[PDB]
Order: sequence, then structure tokens, then C-alpha cells
Amino acid sequence: SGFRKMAFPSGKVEGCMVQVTCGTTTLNGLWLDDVVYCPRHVICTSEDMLNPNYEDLLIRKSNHNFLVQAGNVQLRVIGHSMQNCVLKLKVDTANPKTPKYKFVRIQPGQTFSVLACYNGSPSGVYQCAMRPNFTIKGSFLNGSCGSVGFNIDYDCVSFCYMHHMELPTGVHAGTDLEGNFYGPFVDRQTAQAAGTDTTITVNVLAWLYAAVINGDRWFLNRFTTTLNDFNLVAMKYNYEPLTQDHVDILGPLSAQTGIAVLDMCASLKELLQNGMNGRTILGSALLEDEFTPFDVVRQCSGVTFQ
Amino acid sequence: SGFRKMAFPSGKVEGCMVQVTCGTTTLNGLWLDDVVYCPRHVICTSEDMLNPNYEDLLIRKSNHNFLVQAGNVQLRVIGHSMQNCVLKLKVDTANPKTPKYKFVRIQPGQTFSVLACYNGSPSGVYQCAMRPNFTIKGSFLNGSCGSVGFNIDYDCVSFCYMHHMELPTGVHAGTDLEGNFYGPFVDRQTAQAAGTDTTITVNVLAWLYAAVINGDRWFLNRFTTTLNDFNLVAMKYNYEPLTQDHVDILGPLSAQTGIAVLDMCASLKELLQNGMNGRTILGSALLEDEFTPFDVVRQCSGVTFQ
Ligand SMILES: O=C(C[S@@](=O)C(c1ccccc1)c1ccccc1)NO
Ligand SMILES: O=C(C[S@@](=O)C(c1ccccc1)c1ccccc1)NO
Repeated sequence: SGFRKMAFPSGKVEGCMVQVTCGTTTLNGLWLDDVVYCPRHVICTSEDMLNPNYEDLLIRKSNHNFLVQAGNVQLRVIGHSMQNCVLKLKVDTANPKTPKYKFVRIQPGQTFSVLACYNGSPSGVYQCAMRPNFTIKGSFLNGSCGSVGFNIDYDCVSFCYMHHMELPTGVHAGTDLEGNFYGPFVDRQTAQAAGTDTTITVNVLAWLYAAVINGDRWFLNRFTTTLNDFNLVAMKYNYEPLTQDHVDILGPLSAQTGIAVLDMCASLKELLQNGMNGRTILGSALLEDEFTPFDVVRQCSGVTFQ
Repeated sequence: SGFRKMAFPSGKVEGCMVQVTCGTTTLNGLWLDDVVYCPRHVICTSEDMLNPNYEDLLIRKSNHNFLVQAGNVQLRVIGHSMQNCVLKLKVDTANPKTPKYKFVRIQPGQTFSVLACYNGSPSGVYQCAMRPNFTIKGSFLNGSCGSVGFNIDYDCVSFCYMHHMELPTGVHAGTDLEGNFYGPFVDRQTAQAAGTDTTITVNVLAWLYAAVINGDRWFLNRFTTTLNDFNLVAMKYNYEPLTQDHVDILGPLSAQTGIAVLDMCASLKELLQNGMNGRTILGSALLEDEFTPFDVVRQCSGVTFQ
């Protein structure tokens, strides 16, 4: 029993982190097979980031200008190319620690773990969600660019995020491993604001199910509701609209607990309308939305990875 | 910027986890050099745990009764012994993945990372604190015993916790790596209740400093206080008494922010007396106490580990 914000074990990713230096700029890269992946703004100076022409700036760079260091060992760069907003650096040595992996572009509302790194070295691991406005609420300081976000299924690491920017509001933006930004953000130091940070309704419901499984049930009530009725409340409180697809994904948690999805929606509705009256739910005084239904099942059942 | 509940990278510990089976009981062990460490209640059945005599139950066990498996490979047990509440199983092969490590017994209020494992396999990582009542609020299911808690300093893993029990209230108890329980708990299925769960005042203050560094400053006020005056409030709200030693440890955070420790105590005092009026602090609607001053400095500065 107990429910915690849990990250995947990070070892398989730790073995992939390297340091990339171009000129006077140093950030992190991801070494998979004989390719190192990193943000293309490694080639920029602080002056450049105001209005960079990446294609023009890359013309002045050759293989030997990209210094790649894995732990204490230097890797030989034998080719380089730009794909969207990442660079791919071909090296002469396949990473012997390459895990089974894939590249995935995730949807808003999905969660992943982040290995924060500096100078190619791991600093910490934590769990995040892709917000509905395509930012993430992370913990990133200067030099953390190139750190990546990932999920694991048994033995396969699914890389879904590479860190690129910090917006002026303190939230974070980045790309998939093909270099396409999440959301409308660009790798330019300009005026880009985040949209509304709406709450991920299906994740809150899954967390309420997690609560019930662990003994926190004071919020269960005598009511039920319908999807349309609940969604009128969701709109008022800047919650994502709940669909039948969401109801279907919560089916297994409904089955294990015996609480119909729409009955749990009626509990959530009362919590949004009345607040929590100074009580807590799984140690939290607000409604948590960065656990997916899969996350809840996984933690409440003890799935492992070899 | 941003502040997250962050765990240490777990790879160095992942490489130490093994599976231990005695009879029909399977839990996790920790393989360091040529010794595997695990809870002594691996030798018990469910019937035994009501009133076990561990010395008598061990007499019926020989080296070949302890089955130790690291990944897919079986380890040869060539000796075994009991130390307090852990067993030490000598094996014929030193773990090649043994990190630099030490065994440490931590104090209440100190934080550590937990690698939850099942059947010797890692499941997830999260951050915990040793509570003032010597429990931890974890996430542990059946089969998680032997999972361990640890800190890392550059290249040295300091093991401080091994998981042994779940109390009837859902909180968790366990030992250091010498097998001595934290607090008054015993490896018996009897009536053991936790004491008062007091809040770790020095950690809350450090987290308020973290908040200020990241732009959340609405709770700063015009007041100051004294240690004795603040502690009258701490007592009322079941907070740990604040000492000069605590004030001294917060010195560096005081210096970086320019906010005197006693001024931050006066902010905390108003927050305890008035609540947060529906606002949040670093994404939380209550006062977080599982970040130490060291944790705050580390995350706000980007310390790494090689
Ligand atoms: O190297 C860093 C600083 S980077 O965030 C920042 C940047 C600054 C100088 C050179 C390259 C990039 C930037 C600016 C605009 C848009 C995205 C990123 N972190 O690791
Ligand atoms: O094997 C497990 C179950 S264990 O928690 C439980 C126990 C049950 C059967 C055999 C050994 C131990 C126990 C009971 C009383 C005090 C501490 C622990 N988890 O990994």
C-alpha cells in the first residue's frame, strides 16, 4: 500500500548520456547505437538565439567541431546532420550500453520520467506529464538541455522528450526525438507564451481510484452523473472534457473497485464545487493529474522491468 | 527553474538487486562484493511471522536452501549468517557491478531515494524521508521486502534503508544495512502502532526558500520572530522544535536569498495560523517537509554524480 509519484528506473538511460560541446556551448546528448542526438542550439551563442538561422550557422561547423565525451572517453564524430530541431552526430563507435529502445511522440495527458543531466552526468530523476498546452512542469537549470524523458515497457525504453527551452513563466518546452517541438514553440529566444493549463480529467479520476484502493474514501458520495452533465462542470473549472474513450480506459480501475466511472465523476464534481474542506487525498491537498490510468494499475500491481 | 520531488539516478543500485528465495518465500536482496543482504524473514512462512524464533528457524536452513538469482544467473551460496534483522549470504562471485558504497544510519528528517523492486527486478524510484516517528511513507506491495533506500555523493552510494514491514495503518518500517530497525519496530506480525507524525520544521523552511528562489513569494510578510516564540507555534501544530543547529544549516539558503532565517520562520508562523487561503506554493496546497536544506541547494545548483 501507499501511492507515490514514481519514476522509472533510470539506469538504462544513464548509460546513454554524453556531453556535447560546440564552441563555447556545452549540453547533453543521447548516444544510441552509433548516433548522438542533441538540441541543434548547441551551435548557437547567446547572441545567436535572438534570431538564429540554423542552416547558415551549421555551414561553419565540421565534424571535428562537435566534441562528444562519454564519461572520461572521447568519441570520434564522422558525420553530422540536422533533423528538424535536433542534430544527429554519427560516431565511429556503437554505444555498448544501448538498451532496446524506440522513439515515440506522446499525446497531451501522457506521463514520462525525466533524467535531468548536466555536462553529460546524471543529476536526478522525476516524473512529468505533457500538459494540454504542450509544456511540461520540470526542474531544469542552465546546461540541462538535451536531458530526455522516457517510458519503459519491460526491456524497451521509449524516448519521448528532449529538453530545449525554458519559457519566461518558468515552464519548459522541448521536442520528440525526431526534433519536432511539442506544441507551437520554437528554439528562439522570443515572446512565446503558454496557453491555458487545463487539468487532465482522466488522470484525476485514475488517481481517485488509486486513493480508494489505498484506503482514502471520504470523498465517495451518494451521487452519480452523466458525461454531458459532468462536462458542464469540467468546463467551468478548466478541466479537459471527458469522452467515452476516457471512460473505457478507466474500465479496469472501475472493475477492480466496483465504483462505476460515472459515480466517480460525481465525486469529482462535488470536490470541484465544494473543495476538500481542509482534508487530504493520498497526502495531497489538491487534485493530482499527473498519474495516468496505466500508471495507477502499474504501481498498484507491481510491474517490473528486466 | 522549477522544483520537483527528485530521486537520485538509480542505475548504480539497479546493478545490485537480486532475487532471494527460501522455501516458498521470495523477496529482494542487495549484492555488494561477495555478500547478499536481505531481510531475515525470508526464512519464515506466513504462520511463522506471528511469533518467530529466528535463531531456531535458521538452524533448519543450509547454504543450499538460499536460492539467489541475479537476472538470469544463479549465484552459489557458500556461507550465511544473521546480523540483527538481516541475513548476509556469502556467494562465490563478487558482484562486478558493485559501486563505491557505504552503510549509513540516518537521522529522522533526512531524505533518501527508494528503488522499489519485485523478484529482484526494479519497478520504480521515488524520494522518501525518515519520519520523526521512524516510519517512512512509501509505496510497497507484497514481494517488495529487501528493496533499499540510498543517497549518492558523486560516486559513492550510501545505503541507509532496507524495507521489511507494512504497519496496519499503511506506513512502512525497516532497517539500516546492519539490520537494526529504525524506531521501536520488530519483524513480527503483532500490534505495533506509529507515534505522532510530526512535521520536519527545518525541511519546510528549506522548501519555502526553494519557493522564493523560483518565484513563489506571496507568503513573505512584514514580520519577524524569535526561536522561542516560533516554537510555541510549532508545538501547537505538531511541528518539530527548531534549534540553533537548524538555523545554522539554513544559513546558506538565507545568504543566497537575503531573507533572515527568523524572518522566514515568521512567514511560516503566519501560514500555520492562517492557512494558505486556497493558494499554492511550488505546486502544492500544503507545506512540504521532505526536502532537506541539502536537497534544496543540490537541486537549485545542479550537482551531478559520475
Ligand atoms: O545551453 C543551455 C541554454 S538554452 O536553454 C538557450 C540558449 C542559449 C544560448 C545558446 C543556445 C541556447 C535557448 C534560447 C532560446 C530558445 C531555446 C534555448 N541549456 O542547456
Ligand atoms: O515477503 C513479503 C511479505 S512480509 O512483508 C511479512 C512476512 C510474511 C510472511 C513471511 C515473511 C514475512 C512480515 C510480517 C511481519 C513483519 C514483517 C514482515 N514482502 O516482500
